[PDB]
Amino acid sequence: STGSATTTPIDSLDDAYITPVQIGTPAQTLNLDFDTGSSDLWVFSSETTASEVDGQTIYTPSKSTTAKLLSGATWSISYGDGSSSSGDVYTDTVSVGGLTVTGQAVESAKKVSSSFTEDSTIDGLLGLAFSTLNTVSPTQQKTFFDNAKASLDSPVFTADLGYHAPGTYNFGFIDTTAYTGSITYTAVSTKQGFWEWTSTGYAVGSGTFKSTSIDGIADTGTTLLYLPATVVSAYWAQVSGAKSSSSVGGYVFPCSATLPSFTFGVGSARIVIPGDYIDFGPISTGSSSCFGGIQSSAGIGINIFGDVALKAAFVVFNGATTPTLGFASK
Repeated sequence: STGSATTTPIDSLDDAYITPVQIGTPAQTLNLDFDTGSSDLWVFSSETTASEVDGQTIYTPSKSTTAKLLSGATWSISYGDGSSSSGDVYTDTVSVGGLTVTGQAVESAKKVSSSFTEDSTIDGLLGLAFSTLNTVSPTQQKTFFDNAKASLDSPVFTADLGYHAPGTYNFGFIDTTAYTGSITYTAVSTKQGFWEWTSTGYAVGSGTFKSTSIDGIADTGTTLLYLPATVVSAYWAQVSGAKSSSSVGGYVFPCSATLPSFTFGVGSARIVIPGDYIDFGPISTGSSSCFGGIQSSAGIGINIFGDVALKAAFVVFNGATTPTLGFASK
């Protein structure tokens, strides 16, 4: 089997992407944030504290004839950005772009933190990291991809995120029309439960490539590119007027400035992030100070190849017995 779904930016800045997901019988369609950095499929629901729901579409398990309470199960998650949610668990039928999993754990939120309430466009998350990170207790549950894997034509999914435009998540096949050149595959460590890999280096604009190992995660659920402070400093030093603002919480730059591209290495291959992808607009409405899309990972404890990086590539998440990641230009 295969599936194919369009993913759409939630706003004009590509702060996140939402993909429609059918849950239950009859189908209830929710727009979920596909997150290769986590491993829980959780949704706003009829069980979510009323004051914490503000425009989201909810899953109502009592209206699904295929929903079954996962008795005794609870879940609770905290994300790198400080947000969190928790609740109980049902199993139900979940379909993405034509691909159907029966008995998928659907984690129903009883509580969500303010950032989730305040974002009316995201109805939940669909985790695509390794199932070892799943927070359901007492019995850890599998991701949608893990459940689908054996049925797929090939045990892979691909992320093809758009710049200021829709893109595509595919399951079970590689669309050879969706990228240029070849796909370069690189080793993955699953030891922390992430799609963790090692970039071979970077270049800033037309500068020479610096060969240096950068360990990080391919994370569709993180907006920006977070890299070591040395790398980030070298980038922003090429932007006139850029500075790191402690009050804002990262590098900002005058919108009148031209942003250089940023190149990262995948083996001997190179992915070029165009300068425009690194512009995240005014820090506040009407401000001439713009927020940068490449920021320091210092104090995150890991480097994160978030959407800024991934949207410059066609990315293969290969769930073969020994997982790997593939990157192509597009």
